[PDB]
Amino acid sequence: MRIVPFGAAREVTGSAHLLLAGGRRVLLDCGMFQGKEEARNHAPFGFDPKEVDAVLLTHAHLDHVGRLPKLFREGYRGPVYATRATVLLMEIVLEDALKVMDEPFFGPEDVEEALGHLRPLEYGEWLRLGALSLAFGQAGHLPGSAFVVAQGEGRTLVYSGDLGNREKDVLPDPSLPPLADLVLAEGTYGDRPHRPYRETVREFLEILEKTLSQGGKVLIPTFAVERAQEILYVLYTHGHRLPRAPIYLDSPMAGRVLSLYPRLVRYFSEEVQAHFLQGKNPFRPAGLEVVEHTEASKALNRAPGPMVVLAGSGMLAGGRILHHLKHGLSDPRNALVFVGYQPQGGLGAEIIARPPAVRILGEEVPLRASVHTLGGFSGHAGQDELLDWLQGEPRVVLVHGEEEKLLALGKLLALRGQEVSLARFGEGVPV
RNA sequence: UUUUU
Ligand SMILES: [Zn+2]
Ligand SMILES: [Zn+2]
Repeated sequence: MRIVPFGAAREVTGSAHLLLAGGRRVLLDCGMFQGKEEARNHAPFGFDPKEVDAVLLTHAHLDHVGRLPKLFREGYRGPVYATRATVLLMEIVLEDALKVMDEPFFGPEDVEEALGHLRPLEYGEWLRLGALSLAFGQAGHLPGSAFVVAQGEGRTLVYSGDLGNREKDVLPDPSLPPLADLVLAEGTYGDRPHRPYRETVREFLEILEKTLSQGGKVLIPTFAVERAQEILYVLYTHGHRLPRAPIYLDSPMAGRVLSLYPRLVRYFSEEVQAHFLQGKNPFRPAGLEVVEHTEASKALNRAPGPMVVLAGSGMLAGGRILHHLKHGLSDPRNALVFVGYQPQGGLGAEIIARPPAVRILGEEVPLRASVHTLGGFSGHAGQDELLDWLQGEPRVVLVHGEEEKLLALGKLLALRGQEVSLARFGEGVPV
């Protein structure tokens, strides 16, 4: 049995790993590259898509399913297994990819063709290919997210996919993986733990209470797939102690995802399922408004607070959020709250450096608004959680992380008496 | 830590 990394090697985007065992070739994920590597989505896979027997997708995020349609575009016609939630979410993520894609590398037909081969596979259901046995494990990173357990030829492999931050409340706790001969694991936060969640929430509530009281605007850059909805959940469960204010989910995509959530009730934590059982959607706080078009979106830039605005891009790389920052950063009564990681080198990092004035949309703008960074909202297991999940595993191969981050985790794993390496692109690893 | 008017 062997596993060949074909993305997310010494980097975070591009997840796709070819499992060679049981007499078959199974591709684990097939995400796109994002950021500076984006052009690479136009380059070849490094393997023959027509020679793939099946595909399993851990979760709906673009860096795990973005290249799936290129796979079909290039001949693949086999099944693609994923949980119903991933299937449902993927549809939304793929349609959006088409629209907002600079230089596309697949077309609408490649997408309908890809979605056409999706077959449901839920946690605790074994898939059988030749002498290979595959199952999904609970990852707690997104609704329907999972890690993969592959057993064949007398050996056991586990592919973590992306693990969640078990401290948060929306998703259920990640399951522990089975004891394996090899674990291909992510290490996004290999260098450090996250600030405790409960502590992050209180600080979050304090910032909102303070800002909305003085009639200011609370600007929140958010990702449309789970982050935004998680914020609303907090607003619903604790907003009772906040001054009255409209909450604008200024993201059509986050809107579509929100609408889908009630259909995915069983994929959330017991806490969230219990709310739904009482007929109460915990993702819809009082004052929730979903902004569909540009006109109303821009109108918010000139309308006074108090208000809470949720918008993308979550990493400030374009989107309505920029327009809100352009017109709201100059007012000291407002507040910019980051609830997700900002890649060093980008606009977020600059803002956080607190310079006298940052440049947005081709223009310098004074930075008077207060700024906060709540990494505690992260959707990835922090180093400490990564260490707990990996506990007792003889061998670990690290992917999905910046080289330094992966090294930091590796150092600790090696010191713990566990064999570890940083996966290399195309370099098969025996299981 | 991944699309977005
Ligand atoms: Zn993810
Ligand atoms: Zn990922």
